[PDB]
Amino acid sequence: KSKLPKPVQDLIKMIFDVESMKKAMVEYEIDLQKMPLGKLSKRQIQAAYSILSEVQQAVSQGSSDSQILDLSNRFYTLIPHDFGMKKPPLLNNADSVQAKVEMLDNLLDIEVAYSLLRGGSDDSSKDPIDVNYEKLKTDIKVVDRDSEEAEIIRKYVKNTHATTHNAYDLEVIDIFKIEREGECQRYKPFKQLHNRRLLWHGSRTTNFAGILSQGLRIAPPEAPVTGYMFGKGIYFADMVSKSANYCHTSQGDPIGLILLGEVALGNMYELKHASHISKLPKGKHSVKGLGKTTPDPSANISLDGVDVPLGTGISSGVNDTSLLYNEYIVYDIAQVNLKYLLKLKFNFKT
Ligand SMILES: O=c1[nH]c(=O)n(CCCCN2CC=C(c3ccccc3)CC2)c2cccc(F)c12
Repeated sequence: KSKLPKPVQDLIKMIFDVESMKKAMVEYEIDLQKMPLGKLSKRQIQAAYSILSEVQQAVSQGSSDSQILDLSNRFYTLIPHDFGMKKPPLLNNADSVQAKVEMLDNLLDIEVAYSLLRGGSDDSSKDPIDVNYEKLKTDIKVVDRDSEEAEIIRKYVKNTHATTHNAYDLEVIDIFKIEREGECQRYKPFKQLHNRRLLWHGSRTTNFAGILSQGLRIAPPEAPVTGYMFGKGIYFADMVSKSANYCHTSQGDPIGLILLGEVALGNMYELKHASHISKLPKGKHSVKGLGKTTPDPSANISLDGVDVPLGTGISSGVNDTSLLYNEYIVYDIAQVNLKYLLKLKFNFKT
């Protein structure tokens, strides 16, 4: 087998884990002995993103009441749900509309995972951890633990474990450093941008087969602008936990992968409520959703010209808002580059 460090091999295994993939599919409500995860077409996946949008011209301009439901079963025709039986959410509603635009986000990254594990390995004369790892086009060094740099990480995780969702508690198992090919280069533009940060990205595990081969991405050319709080960028927290709930770690799979990304923020569009932008106005390089908890400015490490806000959860002064923690959003893919991965046990509670 691979000379690959054992944390790496094992990490390959969990992100290329097909069973898992259906697990998540079922967690949306998918009917898999209707539509199986060989069939998941990027084809169908984007044809239904468009159906989510037409339902929001519709619902946001009053509309033919009956068509709203036609658009709804159109949707359901296209993505089989094991409903199974209750009564299905008929898409007159901004709420279940993004409920479903989250699902499709995941089927995207899941199709990238699933289609990925049918390229190269019928081998053998390279082996199975080995083939998956190369098709990541990424290099995954094991960060060495008792060293200062793993400790800054864990200090980050620590101080930014939130003030409210302190039930689970967190714990770090492996610190992977990461290089995807070429994204040093594409990021070069933003290399010297002002105002530049280490922030968090949690995702389900079943997504990181696709985050490693494509980086984080902006949403499809068809995905509702209205499906995302801040329209169609890429999303980051400073608080470890605002991101860490996004992996969807239960008691029956409490291991989570979180990213650390360097992100070229510049001048932040400050915003307390939602804002369905496509478009960032001139003079503005990022958005900042304003939270009532910031990490403590009294603590703000800056290594390599990037800031790192490993600061305990302090009240900002901002009560006026729909967000409890900050978020950051960028509208160009190159405006971020991935630095670390973390393997995390979500250690639940009593
Ligand atoms: O760490 C975080 N991770 C997240 O997942 N979200 C939720 C928002 C994600 C919105 N998406 C944008 C569209 C996606 C996509 C998927 C595949 C292909 C193209 C786009 C994926 C995800 C976050 C939201 C706020 C603060 C955060 F820290 C996160």
